[PDB]
Amino acid sequence: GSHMKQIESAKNQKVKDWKKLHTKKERTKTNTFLIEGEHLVEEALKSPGIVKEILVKDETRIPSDLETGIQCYMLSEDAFSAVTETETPQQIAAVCHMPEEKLATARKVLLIDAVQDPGNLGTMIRTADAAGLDAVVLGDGTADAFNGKTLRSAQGSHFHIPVVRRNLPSYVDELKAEGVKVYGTALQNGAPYQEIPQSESFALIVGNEGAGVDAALLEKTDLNLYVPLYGQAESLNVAVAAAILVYHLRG
Amino acid sequence: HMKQIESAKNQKVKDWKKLHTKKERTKTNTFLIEGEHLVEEALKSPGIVKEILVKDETRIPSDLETGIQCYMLSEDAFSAVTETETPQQIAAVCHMPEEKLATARKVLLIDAVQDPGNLGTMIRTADAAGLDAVVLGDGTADAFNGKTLRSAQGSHFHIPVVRRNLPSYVDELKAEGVKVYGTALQNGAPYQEIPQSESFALIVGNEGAGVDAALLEKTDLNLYVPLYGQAESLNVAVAAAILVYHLRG
Repeated sequence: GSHMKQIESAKNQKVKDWKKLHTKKERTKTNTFLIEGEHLVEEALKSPGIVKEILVKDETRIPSDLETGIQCYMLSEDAFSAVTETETPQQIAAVCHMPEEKLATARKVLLIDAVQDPGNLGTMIRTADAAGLDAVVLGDGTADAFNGKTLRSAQGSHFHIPVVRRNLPSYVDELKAEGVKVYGTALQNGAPYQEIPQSESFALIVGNEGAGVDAALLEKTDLNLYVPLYGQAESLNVAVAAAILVYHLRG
Repeated sequence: HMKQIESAKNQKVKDWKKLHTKKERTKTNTFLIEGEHLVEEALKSPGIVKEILVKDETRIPSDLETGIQCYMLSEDAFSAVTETETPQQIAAVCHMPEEKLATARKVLLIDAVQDPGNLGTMIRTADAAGLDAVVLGDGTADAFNGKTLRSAQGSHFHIPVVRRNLPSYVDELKAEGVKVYGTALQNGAPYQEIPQSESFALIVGNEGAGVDAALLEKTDLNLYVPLYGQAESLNVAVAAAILVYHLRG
């Protein structure tokens, strides 16, 4: 049989184009992004229509039973490195389409106010995915969701739920206009989460570890809730706290 | 009185360095923590800190417990001792926690979790929820490694973190009237379905295998966090946190 397509050189226009996925401009242009790692790729392959191209240095790494519309390329080490740009050695990468957005219709959403840690951000995305939320909305100041650490941390949830960027204050206004109840994560003027009833439509705002949700944003909330601290711990990890709240509201 | 240590080859420096491995910790029944936050917390629990290590005399706390021995080290010696690449101005050697458990009515049982980050998160969560203790089953990763200690943010000095054989320990808990919950789908309902009880013991397992099957047979009831969306799974610590707070009330 004929061999798979090969790309020997880092100067190849496909390679340069792939390398560009590290820029915000090319991701915005294409609504695609680059992923690395066997499990991420596997997760992507589970989601219909997500994977566009697959890159490997070795044919043994090619996943079994691939859909026919997927183009696979075998790359040289130089070419593979050029694309991935990762110290930690990788054997497979892929280019993926972002999931269908549907923001206007979203009625169960997680709003993230300026979370900087990739680990926390990834955990939040994964949790939103697990709880079956409509979308994850990132406020100004929040870290890029498509950075390698976040992608890795999210373990494939990027393939399932839309993760978009909006101005939180404006988005809240829009949500309120549509009748979605808005909850803020805060102690001040907040109630312990267990006292709160479940809601069919909701938007939960979560914030960073130090400052927390912005004060001007908290004023726009219908209600505020929190996870009570019973022991000596100063605080709960924000993603962990977010998970408890999201799942509670969801019931 | 305070002592100064100049050489990296000094026996104490070698022994402090040895604290980063589990065998030394087990042998000496002590462990090493780095950074102001961890030391501050450790200091708040009376009798825990044995030695204080600093490079600057002014970093030594103003009112330390009398039994604490202070050491001012050189930059080279300090660097030798510490595992964090990031710059630190203080380190401490602490006594390992007492294994005996005075009270065990609300506890978290961890079955073979290996990730230090997860373990740390679980410890921190247990502290926040006000549980009596965190019990580590045979096979679980060491709670006193640097990663877990950092991850827990000082929680180790707020809650007893001990080791027990889960199967035998569960029997003991049942004998005492403590209800035992298993985190699992089989015969389990969504956690929302489960009512609170005065006392509880939640068993959480690792991601690959979950709670051991033999262990699951012992439980009174099983519960889980449903996966409504397409995510493969929830992070074990995150799931544990949801269940712990649920049972806590």
